Amino acid sequence: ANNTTGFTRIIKAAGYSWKGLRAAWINEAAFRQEGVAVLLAVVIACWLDVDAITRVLLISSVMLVMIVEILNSAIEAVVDRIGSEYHELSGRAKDMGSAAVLIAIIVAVITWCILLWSHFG
Amino acid sequence: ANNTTGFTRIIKAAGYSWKGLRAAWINEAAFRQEGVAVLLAVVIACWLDVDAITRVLLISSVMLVMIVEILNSAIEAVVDRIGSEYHELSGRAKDMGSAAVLIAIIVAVITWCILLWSHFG
Amino acid sequence: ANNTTGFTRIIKAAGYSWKGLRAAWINEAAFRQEGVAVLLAVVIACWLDVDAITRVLLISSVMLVMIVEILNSAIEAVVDRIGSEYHELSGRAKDMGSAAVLIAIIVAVITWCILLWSHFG
Repeated sequence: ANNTTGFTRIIKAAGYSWKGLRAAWINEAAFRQEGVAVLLAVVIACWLDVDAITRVLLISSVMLVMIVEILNSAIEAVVDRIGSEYHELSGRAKDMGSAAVLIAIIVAVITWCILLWSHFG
Repeated sequence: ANNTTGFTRIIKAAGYSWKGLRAAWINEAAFRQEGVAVLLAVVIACWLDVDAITRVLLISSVMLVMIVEILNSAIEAVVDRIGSEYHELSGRAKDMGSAAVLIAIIVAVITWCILLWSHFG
Repeated sequence: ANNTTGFTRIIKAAGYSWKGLRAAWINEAAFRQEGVAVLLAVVIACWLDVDAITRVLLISSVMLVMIVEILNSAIEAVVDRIGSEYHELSGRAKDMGSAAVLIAIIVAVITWCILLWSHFG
């Protein structure tokens, strides 16, 4: 029996399968990406986040295009393979609150905080 | 005939119906909420609003999740109970302009204002 | 044969067809507008863009209403005349990456740049 000392690495090395994972980003996880990040991007953001928010502009701008690309994806998605998440159950009504819950604690607070700065800054 | 001096308060008091309104927020108005606020949030904003916009970051970030929760709501909504607003009539084409109208006066202005600050700041 | 010295201008002048193009903005291109701009708005932005991003607030706020107007348009669009772009082909999965591609170079960079400023600013 091949104790497999490292012969697999040679075969896999010549297969450069790693490349498959690189393309998978936009050629598969392209959807899960926008989500997976929001997780990794939050871990650090929580630690500390106080930039000029400039990043948002770039997003806000390109985001305009997204509504034409992404929305053109969702709109067609339901018509395409339609495979929404399995979590679906708490009705569509709560779906909105489900998000407002996490931020409810944040917004209600930060919302009044920033709004207050409006008085002077 | 019971002149109802305050017996109703006792019955209603033991019913704590008020709680029903609290949950209704996310357990009913969860959708109308995102809208109702935009009204109350605008009344004050108009009075004065000049923060660091930091609030947006929190929104922009969580907003990424929304596209996964909300969009997963709308996409399924049309498939669920489908009950769009009754205002629907001015075609879907104008629907876009209908918004651009209110801001048309704002953007066309503020858009050139902020863009101008790009020259120096 | 009428060499047409300028008689057309007189006829067209009395037709004020120009007005038709003005209304077409929100009465036709209302959809293409949100896109056409993003092109003209980017040409200058590229040249230079470093405002307080305040513009976003106005957008972010009104954007809340859009999800009620625009989304109510797309949701109904698929049900209305359904006429998505012809570009549709690279599957809906890549549709997400298709955008992440352009910004992939930007975000991956600016994302780490602004996040870094979090350390001090």
